[PDB]
Amino acid sequence: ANLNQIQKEVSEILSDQKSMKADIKAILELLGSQNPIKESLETVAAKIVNDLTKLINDCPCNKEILEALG
Amino acid sequence: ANLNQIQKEVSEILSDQKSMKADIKAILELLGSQNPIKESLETVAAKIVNDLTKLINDCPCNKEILEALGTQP
Amino acid sequence: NLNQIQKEVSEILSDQKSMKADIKAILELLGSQNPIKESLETVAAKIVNDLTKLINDCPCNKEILEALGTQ
Amino acid sequence: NLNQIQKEVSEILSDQKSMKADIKAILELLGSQNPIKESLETVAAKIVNDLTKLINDCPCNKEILEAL
Ligand SMILES: [Cl-]
Repeated sequence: ANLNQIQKEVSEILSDQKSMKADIKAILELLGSQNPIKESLETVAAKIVNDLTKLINDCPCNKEILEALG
Repeated sequence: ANLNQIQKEVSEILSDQKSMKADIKAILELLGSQNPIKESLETVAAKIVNDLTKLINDCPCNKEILEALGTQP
Repeated sequence: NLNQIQKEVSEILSDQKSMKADIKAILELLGSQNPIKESLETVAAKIVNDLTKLINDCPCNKEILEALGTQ
Repeated sequence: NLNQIQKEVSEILSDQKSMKADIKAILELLGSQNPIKESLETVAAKIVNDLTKLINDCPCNKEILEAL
């Protein structure tokens, strides 16, 4: 009765992993499918500053003052 | 040395692995909950640029200058 | 034959041990940081507030008022 | 029964060695990276500093002073 209990639990351990392996794979396929943070942050920061480096050179506030200056 | 000890050992492995399976599941259900960084950035970066666009297009500094020019803003 | 089974089984255990410690480390790392949406909001707010303060503080106006004839 | 068990045990041990190495690597990866809140502070300060460069420069004064 001893050996069978060991046989049962051993079979269960070995089975148990295969769904554990499926999960570890999913975590590695998930980590290696996203972009790095520093590359992502540069690209969006560079977009914020570009969009604003343009509107500030746009000089929206020049009009009304040039209206009064004629 | 003996089958009795092996049995405790085997049971202990089994138990701990069960715990580990659940703990691994959690890691996955928590890297999975974390939604795209590349999508979260774009939405916030739009909100930053929108706000500061509203401010600039308000021309806060014209009031002082139009005052000197004798014209209402 | 129970010697070899005992040696393997101890080595399975000893490894689960180190495995355990790593999952713990992974769960601590992930579990201990602000949601991505939360951390991006405080930074964004930081930026706007840092830039509003400068803009509202009207830096370029004195050069104009000087040229206009004021001071 | 016994040789059966000795084989599943070898199989558990070997299959686990690969799991433990992948787990170590998951950790390796979440280490290679510096905290998200830590990298956002740095990229934020350059965003403001360089628009600070732009605004303090007064790109909109040239057109006003030309009328004065
Ligand atoms: Cl992450």
